[PDB]
Amino acid sequence: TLQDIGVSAGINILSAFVFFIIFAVLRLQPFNDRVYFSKWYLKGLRSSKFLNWMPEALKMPEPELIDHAGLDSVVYLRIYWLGLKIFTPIAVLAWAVLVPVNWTNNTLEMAKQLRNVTSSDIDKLSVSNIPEYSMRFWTHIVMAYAFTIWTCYVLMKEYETIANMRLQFVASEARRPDQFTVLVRNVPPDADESVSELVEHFFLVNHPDHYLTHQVVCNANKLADLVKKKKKLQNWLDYYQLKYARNNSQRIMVKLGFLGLWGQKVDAIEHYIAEIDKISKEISKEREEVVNDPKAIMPAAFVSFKTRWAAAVCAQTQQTRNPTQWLTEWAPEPRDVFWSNLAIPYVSLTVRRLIMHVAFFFLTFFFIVPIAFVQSLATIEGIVKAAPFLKFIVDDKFMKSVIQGFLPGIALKLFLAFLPSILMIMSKFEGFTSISSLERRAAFRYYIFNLVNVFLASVIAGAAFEQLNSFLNQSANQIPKTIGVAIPMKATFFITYIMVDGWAGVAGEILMLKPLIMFHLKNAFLVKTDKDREEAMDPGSIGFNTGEPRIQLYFLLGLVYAPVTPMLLPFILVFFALAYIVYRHQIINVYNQEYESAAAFWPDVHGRVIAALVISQLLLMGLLGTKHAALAAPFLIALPVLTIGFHHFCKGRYEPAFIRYPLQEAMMKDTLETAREPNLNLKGYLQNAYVHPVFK
Amino acid sequence: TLQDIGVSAGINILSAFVFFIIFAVLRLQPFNDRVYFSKWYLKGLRSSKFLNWMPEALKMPEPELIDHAGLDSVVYLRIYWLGLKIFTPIAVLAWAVLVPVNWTNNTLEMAKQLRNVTSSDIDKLSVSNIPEYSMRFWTHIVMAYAFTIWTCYVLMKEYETIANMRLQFVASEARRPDQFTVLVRNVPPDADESVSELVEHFFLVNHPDHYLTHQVVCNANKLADLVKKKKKLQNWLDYYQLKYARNNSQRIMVKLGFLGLWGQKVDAIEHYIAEIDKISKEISKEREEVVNDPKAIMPAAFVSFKTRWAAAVCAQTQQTRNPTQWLTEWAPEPRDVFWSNLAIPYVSLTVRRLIMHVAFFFLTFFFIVPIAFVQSLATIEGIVKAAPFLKFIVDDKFMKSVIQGFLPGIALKLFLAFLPSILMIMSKFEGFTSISSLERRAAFRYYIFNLVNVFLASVIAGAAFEQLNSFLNQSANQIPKTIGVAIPMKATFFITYIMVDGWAGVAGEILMLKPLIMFHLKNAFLVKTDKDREEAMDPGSIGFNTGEPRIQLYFLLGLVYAPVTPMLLPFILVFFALAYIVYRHQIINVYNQEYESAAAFWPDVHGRVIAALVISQLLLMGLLGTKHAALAAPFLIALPVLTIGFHHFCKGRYEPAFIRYPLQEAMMKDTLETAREPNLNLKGYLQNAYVHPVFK
Repeated sequence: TLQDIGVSAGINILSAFVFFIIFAVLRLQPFNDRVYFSKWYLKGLRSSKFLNWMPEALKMPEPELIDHAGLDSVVYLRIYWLGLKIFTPIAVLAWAVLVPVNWTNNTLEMAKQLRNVTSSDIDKLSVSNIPEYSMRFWTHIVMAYAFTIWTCYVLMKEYETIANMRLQFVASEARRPDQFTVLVRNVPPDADESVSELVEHFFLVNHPDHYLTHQVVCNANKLADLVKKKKKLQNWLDYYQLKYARNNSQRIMVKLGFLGLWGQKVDAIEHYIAEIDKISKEISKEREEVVNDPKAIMPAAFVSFKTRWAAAVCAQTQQTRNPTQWLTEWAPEPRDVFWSNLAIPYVSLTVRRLIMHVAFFFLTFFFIVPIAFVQSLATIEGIVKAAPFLKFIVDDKFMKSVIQGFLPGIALKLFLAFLPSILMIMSKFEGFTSISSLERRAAFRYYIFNLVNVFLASVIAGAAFEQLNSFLNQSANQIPKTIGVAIPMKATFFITYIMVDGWAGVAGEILMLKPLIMFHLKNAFLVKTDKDREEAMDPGSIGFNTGEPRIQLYFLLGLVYAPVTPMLLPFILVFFALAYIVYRHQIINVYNQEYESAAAFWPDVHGRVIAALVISQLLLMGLLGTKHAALAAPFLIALPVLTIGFHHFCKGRYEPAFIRYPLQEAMMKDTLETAREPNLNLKGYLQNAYVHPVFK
Repeated sequence: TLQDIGVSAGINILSAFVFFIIFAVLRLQPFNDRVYFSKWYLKGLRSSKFLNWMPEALKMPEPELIDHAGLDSVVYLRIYWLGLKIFTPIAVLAWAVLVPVNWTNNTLEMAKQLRNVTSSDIDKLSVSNIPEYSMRFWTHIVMAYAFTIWTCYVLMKEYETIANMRLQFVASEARRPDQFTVLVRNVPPDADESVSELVEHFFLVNHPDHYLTHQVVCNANKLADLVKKKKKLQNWLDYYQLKYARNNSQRIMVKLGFLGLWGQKVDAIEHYIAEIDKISKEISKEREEVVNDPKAIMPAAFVSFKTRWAAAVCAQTQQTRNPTQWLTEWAPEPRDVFWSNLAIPYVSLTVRRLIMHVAFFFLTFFFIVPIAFVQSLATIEGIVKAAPFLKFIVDDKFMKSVIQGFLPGIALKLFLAFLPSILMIMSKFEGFTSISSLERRAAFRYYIFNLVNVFLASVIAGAAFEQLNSFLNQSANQIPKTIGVAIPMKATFFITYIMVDGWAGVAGEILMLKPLIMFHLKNAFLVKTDKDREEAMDPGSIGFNTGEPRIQLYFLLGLVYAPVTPMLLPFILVFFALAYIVYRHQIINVYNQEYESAAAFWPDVHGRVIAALVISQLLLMGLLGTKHAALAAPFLIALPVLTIGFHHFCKGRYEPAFIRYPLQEAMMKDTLETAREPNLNLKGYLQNAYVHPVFK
């Protein structure tokens, strides 16, 4: 009810203020400049009331921000702004029109008098309030068309602006050695010639006058694992030496701290010294073997040309008679390629794709179960017909509203908090050879997941657990009506879920608890010997993976509920306006960027918004049609066609700026480079990149 | 009924035998060698019981046929063979299984006793015969899966074989000047530089070391029209001079032979002599003006490179920042480009696309009307409840069956006989700049048209006009059952339609009446002066436009009715086995080929067969579901997913051989050419092509 939303708003605003106060206090501390200003030491420009950080984070213009942080960060900020642009006028129009319309009714009370268990006043501002009638449903349909038109226009304008930004950025970039290089990965085996000889012959004969050099990928996964283990064991050793120096009384370091009660054979500094020497010997032996092994060379290569023109030509064109051989794609940066998945033969790729599709389905089901549970939480208020657990409900009227709002949101947030990592593991199990593609794949998976589970499963479970009494004894001809009327109650639930997750999670994100705590532990109980802890800044990326599917889900909710129940929108607007400021400040100060794709993900964002638009229209059509309307279905079937047509137009006219490289731009860039730097030696600058850093 | 099919079979087999006898008699005549052996004078290898032409037309192997006729002709023959491969085992299995199953029933007679107006025994071998039950519907579903699996396997194998044929053919071709040339058509205007200067600068700077020459298209449509009119008027003049020489008695040649009763001012040889001189003067003046006009040069060009490698690179890659500027596509042959549509600015292209989509919709409706009429023909046998026109029905029992079979087929064939030309006009109104693309677009339009109109409209109209009595007085809950049961009656109609159209039309096609009659009139009443009537051989192409959508419709029917009513199939098999022989003979002897696309249309054929497969499965699902079945819908919803998945696999793995040119093949071809012909002068051989032949 409205009181539930009000108390949840009060508690979450208090939580946000507390978070901001804590953040200000921590930021003023001088021994924390190392953490809250990470992209000032990594960039190398620094060494060492309470809302004032908000207006000043808005001072740096985008022209300077693009050079400061990158392009992906600025395009992410533009997603947050796109939310405001789409939804503020839809919010204004939908409120000022539908709120007068849905309020003016009296017959629902008699309809709710029979056995309905709906709320009192929060559903009054929704479609379910009114019965079937001409003028009002006509206004709803007109509003649906207007909402789609405005959303599509804004998507078109923003998609043009992002295309211009990408094309202007790429053409004035640095000289990263990913512009001259493509990743040829299916090199067919041959008996009398090795991989390197085949790549040399093929790319010297069938692509001549422009081939400079090539590097073949090596399966050094074992060496990388050994190096990682040695590093971790050195961390343990250094921590234990610090422990010994702090308390030089006893060397008791028994390892009884793992499962199975194991950990005998007391494990002082000597054991790690011996283990470090052993692992170093094994590392040296393995490095020698892998350098001197033929089977360690996978069928793939990193071929580099003399001009970006030739590289674009080789990347955009099929290379041989067989479309599953000599596959060429734009090579990622050296600091981008996910080296661990370059050892996957190009059959296990599809095998793993199928396997992890199956895994995703099973995950979807096994998390439907907790969606059912969380909807059986405090939204269970209507179940009181049986009343076998009235004990906690009857304890108080106040906290019952407090539980009613807060607990479902926290339960769902905690339940899905560790899902982004599961999806990242799933994404990099099937192999993508670039952190950028891994992040985009995981974002797509998390979008599918939260769409299905969160939206559909939460709506279905909430209907089945609230209107349960209203169809327990009824017939099969009443189920559709219940499904039609159930949506606004899940609207009042999504109000609290958005409130908690969006507002509180964003405030917590700016507070930056995890990196701060990790830095202090790694600073106190770890090395603390010299100025060589600059590796302790690990602020991570913007986290496209964890952050973009969330805003896509918020787009989906805001579009679905804008005509159906235009009270969801103001909370969405507040979330966008707050997340934009917070994430802009974090882009400016914290948050290094691991990879630079130059806004290559915006096709995915636009496609997801279009899909959310189509879903919104289809549910509106189903709702109105189930609501005993006649002309609703003929009208709301044109919109899922006009939207697909407009998306196809945008695809055809603006997506090429994102998915393929114009040759004229390549030649212009090459000409400018050659004119400015005449004595540049490409081969020297270019041969030693792509060498799988463990080989150094 | 079965008697209707039998009498139609008798009459159509007699018609086919009569056609074949006439064809043999005409072929033995020596003054017709000029027509029945056209691709022996055009190829330049000739100068000057009754079924024996069938086995001998099967003697030439495909390796020699590909060099003889081309590749498109051989791939068309392979479509006819693909029909046999898909449908013979489906026919055998469906008969030997379902015919025992659907025959064994007794309860339909009581069901048909109430008021049903279905036939006696021809629907007994169909789905509608049996009521809802487990084992039989289970067998039908198993057969649906088996049919789809076999069809998909055969499509995959054939699509691989055609890809290999195309790749082997292209890589051993002649030196047509379409391998070195692409068609750049959106050259942006500039004030101080003409089109040719812009093309020179852009393709010399942004695509250098490989640019040879270029030709800009000129808007010489007016000159072409004048030349065509002059040629036609010369034909009239020559005919009238022959008339005067045959009868040198009076020069009366009054032109009273057109509409409006006009044609005074008697019009002897002198008037055409004066008109010919006038049109020649106007032609010369227009040629001078168009050569000396700046506005006659459209923004497009035919740019030609030095190696096929560079041309493939330029054709397969986006050329500039703006994806609607400098569009590059593989240039067609000089004897392929439809010169009349090279004067369309690249905005009117989409405008015309929309306009002719509207025209296609209106044509579809205005031919639904004659579909309703033709179904209100002899299949009207059930309407006798009202009996206001029993006069022709009661005239005889024999001819009533004869009309019952024959007349619907002839009516539908005559009604749609002039539709291919309407669709060709529609296709070339929107502009495609190549006879090949025009033919493929018209074939696609004719597929959509005959699918919608013929299949759906004929089925709906036949249901509404036959089972009319069975739902005139019934309620709205009986309509779905009538729709479910109506299909096999349209099966017995499609039996006769296929019989007439396929068998009789193919026999008539081999008879070659129209070209023969045109040749004799053009030989007798026209020039007959010297050996310069070799232009009188106009055998036309294989007519992909008119012939491929027909077989696509036959695929659709054969797949839809194979599980539903497995009596349609044998007639389809006979049609395929006959059309293959006839069209193979015609490929060998008659039928020059205007354009050589090297089997570039097979993606369209495969896509159409997949669409027909999906339609077959969806109608089976709807039929069984309407037929009071429980587990039918869950099973027949997986097939429209497995088919799309398999089609996507074939797309991804075999379509590149058809839609883009591998660079290694280009370089190999260039190397072989350079090694064999070292002194070749490309510029001389290549600059004068693409000059819009009227300029000569």
